[PDB]
Amino acid sequence: ITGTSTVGVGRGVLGDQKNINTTYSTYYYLQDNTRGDGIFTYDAKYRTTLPGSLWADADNQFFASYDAPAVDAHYYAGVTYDYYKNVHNRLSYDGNNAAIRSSVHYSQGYNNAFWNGSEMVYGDGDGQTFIPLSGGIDVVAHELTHAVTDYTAGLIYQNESGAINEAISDIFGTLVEFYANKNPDWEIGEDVYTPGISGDSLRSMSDPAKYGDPDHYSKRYTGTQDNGGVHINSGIINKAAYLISQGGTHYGVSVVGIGRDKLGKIFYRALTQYLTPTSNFSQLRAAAVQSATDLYGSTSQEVASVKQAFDAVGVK
Ligand SMILES: [Ca+2]
Ligand SMILES: [Ca+2]
Ligand SMILES: [Ca+2]
Ligand SMILES: [Ca+2]
Ligand SMILES: [Zn+2]
Ligand SMILES: [Zn+2]
Ligand SMILES: [Zn+2]
Repeated sequence: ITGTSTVGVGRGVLGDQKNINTTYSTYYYLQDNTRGDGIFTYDAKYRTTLPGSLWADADNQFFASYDAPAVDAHYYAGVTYDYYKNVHNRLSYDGNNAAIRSSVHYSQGYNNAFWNGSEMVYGDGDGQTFIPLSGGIDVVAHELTHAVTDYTAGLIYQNESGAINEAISDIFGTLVEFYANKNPDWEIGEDVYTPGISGDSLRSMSDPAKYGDPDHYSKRYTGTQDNGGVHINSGIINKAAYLISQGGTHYGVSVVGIGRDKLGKIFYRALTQYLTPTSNFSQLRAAAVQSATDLYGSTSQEVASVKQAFDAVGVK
């Protein structure tokens, strides 16, 4: 589809009103041309085939409850893009301005969301555990991150490798949240998770243990589920990142906080320049300091805080 760049507006999954780049031809679509190679949001209509139809809206107004998720998907996908472009000078996830496509209304009561290697697919939640996942920016981002990852270090979803991989998504997903500058925090999925309950999330980067997650190497999961514990063991890298940014005393270890940005930088770079499909925790530590190094000197504070954090999570 070919047409006029327009700017619509609707309200997201959280009632939030916002605008969006559409494209107009007879009807209006969830097609943004401002964004590199463009961003497209599809209707999957509770089907499972993908992606469904390019989202068409009669009036450039998207307020219908059915709309919400498209909006979010669409919108967060661009916010995210801007983030990477702007902050890390990266164009789309492949860095080559590939286009971003999302499908919403996938299946019925589908508590999940993901990147399928080619696109973003969003369940809608069942309304108890979740709500349409695209509602959560950190989610959108976390998932999109995986692609980026895919396009870079090509880490593996199994064990340490997989734990860092997820860590990474949580990290950038979180940077993106701050990036948008609306209800940012160090929690994941706060905004779409368990609708009934307030104050909860999937996981906490600030206090993993709050959710039952590891916050120290020594407590690393070694089981089989969740692929060797990827969504679990991320807890470890998460505290570390968090610490780096924000500082603190973890298990007696004191970290001097250097800020979201720096963190952003460090990571983005270790990931693009130093991680191997198999990097493990230690390997992770090593990359980090090395990139800290490249960015700020062997003697930077940064490098130091980077060491503290890992010293502090029992990753050496
Ligand atoms: Ca409408
Ligand atoms: Ca938040
Ligand atoms: Ca969050
Ligand atoms: Ca909740
Ligand atoms: Zn993930
Ligand atoms: Zn996941
Ligand atoms: Zn602690």
